[PDB]
Amino acid sequence: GPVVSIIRDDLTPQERERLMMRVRAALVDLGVAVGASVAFRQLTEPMKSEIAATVKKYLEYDH
Amino acid sequence: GPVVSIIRDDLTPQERERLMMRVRAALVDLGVAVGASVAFRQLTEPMKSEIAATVKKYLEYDH
Amino acid sequence: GPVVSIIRDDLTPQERERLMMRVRAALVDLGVAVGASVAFRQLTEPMKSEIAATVKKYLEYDH
Amino acid sequence: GPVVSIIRDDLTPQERERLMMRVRAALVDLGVAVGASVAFRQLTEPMKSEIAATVKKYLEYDH
Repeated sequence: GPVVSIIRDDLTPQERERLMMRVRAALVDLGVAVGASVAFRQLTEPMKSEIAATVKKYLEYDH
Repeated sequence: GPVVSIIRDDLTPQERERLMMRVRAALVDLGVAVGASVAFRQLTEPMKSEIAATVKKYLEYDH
Repeated sequence: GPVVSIIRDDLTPQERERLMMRVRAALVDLGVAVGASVAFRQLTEPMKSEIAATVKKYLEYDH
Repeated sequence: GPVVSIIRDDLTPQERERLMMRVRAALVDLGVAVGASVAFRQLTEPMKSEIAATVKKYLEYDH
């Protein structure tokens, strides 16, 4: 029953690639914004640490 | 000499806020993309570590 | 013959798959949006219940 | 002052509204797709239950 599989099946290769491409695009955009900030010397070390900790919290990366 | 100051002076409060708002916007977008990925269980621990390391490299955050 | 069947016949496998793919695509998009919301801690328990009840109402799922 | 707050502060009203609008838009799209499916009598009771359970799982709604 193909129709049941359409509702039930885990993410397809194309769907998984789409989700990961959104992560990649956000990472590129963050590098662009941070690259400009760092060039204008706008991020102190505590500010860098807070950005890094925010991202680790998003990732549920417990380090 | 106001005209000279317009070329020479360091970033104004408004310019600094604009640069930092772009960082914030990219951080929100990354949280949105990562939030969706983590919900679909798409990020393994090594993939999380690589994303975190990429951001630290952008930040020139040597930890 | 054939021309009458083209108007009268029930949905073909291809047409049924197209309809169910649109349901799947909307479910993925809802998981993406909800995944981001839940990551930013934006949905309280009553809000979750209201979203679930909305979907059950769409489905005509009387539970 | 301000620049630190731009990195640190919790989501603003505008940002919260944008996140919730994406949930609303996905819910409308799911109602559109399900509305078409139900009209063509394409969802059995078990299929409805599976869609509802998928959404509750997204929501982390433990009912």
